[PDB]
Amino acid sequence: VTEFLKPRLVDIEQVSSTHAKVTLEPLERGFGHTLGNALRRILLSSMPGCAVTEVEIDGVLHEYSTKEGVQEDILEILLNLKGLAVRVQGKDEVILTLNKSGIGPVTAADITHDGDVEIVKPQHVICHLTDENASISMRIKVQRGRGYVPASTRRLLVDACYSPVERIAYNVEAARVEQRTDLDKLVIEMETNGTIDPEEAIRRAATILAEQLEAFVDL
Amino acid sequence: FLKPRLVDIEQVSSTHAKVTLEPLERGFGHTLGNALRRILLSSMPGCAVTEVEIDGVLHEYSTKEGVQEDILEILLNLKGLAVRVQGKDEVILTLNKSGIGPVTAADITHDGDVEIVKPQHVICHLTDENASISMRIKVQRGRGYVPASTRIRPIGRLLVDACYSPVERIAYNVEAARVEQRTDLDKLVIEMETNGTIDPEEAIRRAATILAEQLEAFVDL
Amino acid sequence: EIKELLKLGDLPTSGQIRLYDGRTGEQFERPVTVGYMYMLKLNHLVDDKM
Amino acid sequence: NKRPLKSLADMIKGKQGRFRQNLLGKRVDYSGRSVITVGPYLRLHQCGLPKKMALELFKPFIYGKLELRGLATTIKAAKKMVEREEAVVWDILDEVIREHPVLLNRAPTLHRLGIQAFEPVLIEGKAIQLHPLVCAAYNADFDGDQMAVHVPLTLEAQLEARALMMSTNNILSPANGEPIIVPSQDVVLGLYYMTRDCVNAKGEGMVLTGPKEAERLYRSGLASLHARVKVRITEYEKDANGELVAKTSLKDTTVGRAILWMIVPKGLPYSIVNQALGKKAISKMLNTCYRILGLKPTVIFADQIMYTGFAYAARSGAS
Amino acid sequence: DSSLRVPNGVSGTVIDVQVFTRDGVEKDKRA
Amino acid sequence: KPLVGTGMERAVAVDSGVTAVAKRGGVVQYVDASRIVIKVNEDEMYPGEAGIDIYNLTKYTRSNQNTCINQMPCVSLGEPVERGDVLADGPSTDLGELAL
Amino acid sequence: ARVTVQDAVEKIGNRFDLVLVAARRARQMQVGGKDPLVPEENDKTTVIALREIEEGLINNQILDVRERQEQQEQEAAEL
RNA sequence: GCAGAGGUUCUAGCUACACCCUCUAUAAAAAACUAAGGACCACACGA
Ligand SMILES: [Mg+2]
Repeated sequence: VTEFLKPRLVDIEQVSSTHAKVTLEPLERGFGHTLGNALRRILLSSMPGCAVTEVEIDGVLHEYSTKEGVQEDILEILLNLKGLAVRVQGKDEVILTLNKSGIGPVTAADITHDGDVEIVKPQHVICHLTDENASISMRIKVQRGRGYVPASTRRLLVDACYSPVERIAYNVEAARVEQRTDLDKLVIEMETNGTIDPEEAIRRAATILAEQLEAFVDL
Repeated sequence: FLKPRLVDIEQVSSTHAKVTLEPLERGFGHTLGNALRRILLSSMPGCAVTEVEIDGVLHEYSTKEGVQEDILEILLNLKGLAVRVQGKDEVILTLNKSGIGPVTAADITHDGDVEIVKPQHVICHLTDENASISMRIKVQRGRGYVPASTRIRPIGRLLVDACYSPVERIAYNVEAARVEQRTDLDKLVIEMETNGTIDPEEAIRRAATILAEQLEAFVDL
Repeated sequence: EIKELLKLGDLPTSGQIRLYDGRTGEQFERPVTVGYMYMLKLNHLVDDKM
Repeated sequence: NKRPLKSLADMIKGKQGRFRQNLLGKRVDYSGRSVITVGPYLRLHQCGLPKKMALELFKPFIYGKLELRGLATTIKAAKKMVEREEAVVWDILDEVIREHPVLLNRAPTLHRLGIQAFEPVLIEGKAIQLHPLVCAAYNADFDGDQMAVHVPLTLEAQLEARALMMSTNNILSPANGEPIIVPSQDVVLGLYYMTRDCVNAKGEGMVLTGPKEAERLYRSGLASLHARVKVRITEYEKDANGELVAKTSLKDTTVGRAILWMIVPKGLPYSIVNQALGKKAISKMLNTCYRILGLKPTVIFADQIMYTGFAYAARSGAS
Repeated sequence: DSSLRVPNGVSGTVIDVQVFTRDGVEKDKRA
Repeated sequence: KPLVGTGMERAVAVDSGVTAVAKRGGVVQYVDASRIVIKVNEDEMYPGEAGIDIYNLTKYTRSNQNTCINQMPCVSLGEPVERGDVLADGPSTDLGELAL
Repeated sequence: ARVTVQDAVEKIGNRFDLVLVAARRARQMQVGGKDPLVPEENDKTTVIALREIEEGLINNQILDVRERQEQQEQEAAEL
């Protein structure tokens, strides 16, 4: 009576490394929704990840302001920063500087290493400069958070998307292995900022969920 | 992260209890509560009756003299009794009653392992002086609800729809815990309602085992 | 009279309560109307129509 | 019974006469009826259909496949096998329903779109499942409404049903250019609730990287579905000679309107999802999508918009 | 081979079988 | 029974022939799923040929629309019964109230 | 599998001759031993004919000239 | 396997929509098998 139809991977369509679509055919009735919602919440609200949380402009102190020589407002400048996918080592916090001048876009590859900090998107655009004398420089603060911490709950404060996932949507339709009941067919499409593989991110979320029930496994 | 534990099990009543899990953070509370509730309500191994044979009743819709109600209502009352077994996966319950008086589940000639958790559950009322009903109740374990029309011999055998579901109402509440020194910790209390055939602690533990094993489809231990 | 009858029990006088999703598990905003209405079952069963 | 007895002219004239009863429109084989069911999980190119109905309608096809595969030597043995509903018969049945359209047909076929083709999806049950979008085209309710299913037999019949009668091929009603598969009753309510705004809602004010971040905030529950927040969108326009150019800007909007942006195809502009999105707005949206993107993107967009409307109407709890 | 058969699809259990036989012809064992 | 109704369900059930109303009051000497025996009271019975009332409830019977006309007893042994009272819950009937 | 025949009708701008040509193609595939040029994906003849038309290599002119050539080598078979 | 008969079963089985083998005036070594009929008027109800 304790036996269950454990799912087996059948075809995982590997979209470009920032996107994936993982599905399971067998599973159980009503278990598709359970697993889909559990994974979605568990990796969308609590995941160990690194993201920007606080930015300081050397020449700007108030948000309702803008530097000369940049066509993007600092409101939009922080918008690019919050999407900057960054992976860090055992250090829980590091300050990232972006001392750069001259005419041209400020790609994420121009961020100073400041150790072994890795940027998975060197070509990511942060801001554009159009004046030779114009210089942009800011300090970036990142921490290994455990979910999403909006700026409304707390110097320029930028929304911190610590979790590496960008979008989760599970669709549960019917799959009949052999000729049984209409068992759930969980298909999960996932998009990740790039710090970890979407498959690796789902595996990490499942490890977290099972590791949450270590004492509940009947020894 | 933090590990929930069986901090408390408030057995408020004989049927339904109030289990408590203490250490949980943002999301975990609601996620784990909803997952546990869905696992419990979906697939919990019950021991509901599935097959009844009456001594002298040919089919499901006939009626024997001396019984208050129809045989169909007798079968539907039999489906309502809560019975749990320990050793045998399959057990046959013999009910022999005579004389005027309601036929409660207490008079079932139970075996060593099988025992009725609600002896007051009435099945039928005998009315005539020389009225005797002798039924052989077949009770087997199972998971979920399977009707008698979607399964798999003598004409005298009566099939009652199987109702293998010990739990009937699972409600969970996520509220802040009372840890020694910490914030953003919530406790999950589950107000699970059972017919009495399952222990709430073992029910929660088995549901969690099912959930954990379902996660092993792509994750090693 | 109906409002007073709801107030007699623990149920709210508004007649509609917050419901949590069966799958997602988070409550529906704009609490929905629930109640025990007497609804029949007509003899136009699908079994006859195939 | 003291009634006029039918003559040699009473059977050539009138409703019951040979012409209008047996020549103009005549009863047909390979036909079945049942009440209809919503089944929102379907796509409008397909419909649900009971196993018994697929077994009975496609009996000659099942017999042919059994003879071809040698499961039954003779039609007679194969017919007995179909009666036994042996498991091998269901696997054979799934092969003859892969790309075999059936003509869903409501009884009062007032106009051309009354009968449409569908790829049957084998469902367990006894009620035909009709796609929610095509209910408006069928003028079909879910209150005991029954519609017949006809099975095209020849390659010409199935092929022309697929090419013409498919609900994917019937988006604009013959009466007028306006779309006929427009979100009608419930999905439109879900979209309308989605595309609104509180003047003070949870998670209002912060700037969002894109629709993905809007979905992340809504699902996590830390931002209301409809809160006025500025988002960054990659709006695609085909102002070039068929090439789609990308325009990125911070358009003030709500979270709910940002959710729909990932649903709409690339070509559509953002000005069409930035309103309350009532029935007329959605009709205009679908018409613009058909006139710009084409047919297949319009079909995919209609399916996705139906999915999101139903899902967020369920999440809305609009009691 | 004209025996009465249950229609396809419908099922259930027989509750009673009543037989009416005209006078003159001998009734079978079940009658 | 319907939780919300009109109060005419009892009137419709009693007036219709689906239920087994008690022509004479008394006490239920013997009740069975197929028969109900009513012991008529001394002040409600005729001097001659009164005896006691016997009600043979109709068991599962084929109906015009292929439904079951089932009558289940609504009383137990020794329950007093007055004149014009409901005794058997016919089809779609509960406690003498029309329960469709 | 296929859902719509739009690109096919931009390939064949009739919406009616398309049915005729794909029906002839399906007839060739079923009655004859003709091998579909696009490899099937567990697809029926009536939809693989539309797949063939979609790639543009099969229409009325190519089908007609192909069957004409087959008839030509049918006369030439006996020399 | 196209006009008939026979065969091991079970009266009869020759493609009758129909299932195996033989030949053109002769009957048996052989297992899976079998049947080809059926209107109108009224009532009520559903969309
Ligand atoms: Mg209707």
